[PDB]
Amino acid sequence: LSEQLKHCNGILKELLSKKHAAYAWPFYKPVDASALGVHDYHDIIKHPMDLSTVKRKMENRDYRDAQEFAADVRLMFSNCYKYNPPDHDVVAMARKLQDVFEFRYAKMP
Ligand SMILES: CCNC(=O)[C@H](C)[C@@H]1N=C(c2ccc(Cl)cc2)c2ccc(OC)cc2-n2c(C)nnc21
Ligand SMILES: C[C@H](O)COC[C@H](C)O
Ligand SMILES: [Cl-]
Repeated sequence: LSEQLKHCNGILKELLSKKHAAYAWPFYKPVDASALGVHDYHDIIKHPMDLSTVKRKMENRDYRDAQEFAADVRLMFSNCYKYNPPDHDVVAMARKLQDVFEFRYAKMP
């Protein structure tokens, strides 16, 4: 990994850590639309994303730079904001996790 990608990996590890689990947990694995009963999810969300997918991509060296990584993390949040009403509990969780993400991403070397 490049130096900037190492910082990205550090952020990813933090997003997945116990420190943030109270609001990060919905983002750990791909949304299971059937399990959640949200039978319109894949009509609304054309490009699903979640932290396990970002992690696999990082491990496989799929991201060529920090910008590509950030676009995926942001896509994950955006999907949450697109599908759910803005007053929803899961949206509040997304906003909190995104605050953690954006502030640390801003500290990129
Ligand atoms: C109909 C209610 N809305 C949903 O079920 C969402 C599709 C779902 N809500 C939730 C959700 C709803 C309420 C609370 Cl307090 C936390 C998460 C959700 C739950 C589990 C999960 O993976 C295991 C992913 C979730 N998620 C993400 C991420 N983005 N949207 C959701
Ligand atoms: C809550 C907004 O959707 C994302 O805000 C990011 C800011 C760094 O908290
Ligand atoms: Cl972006």
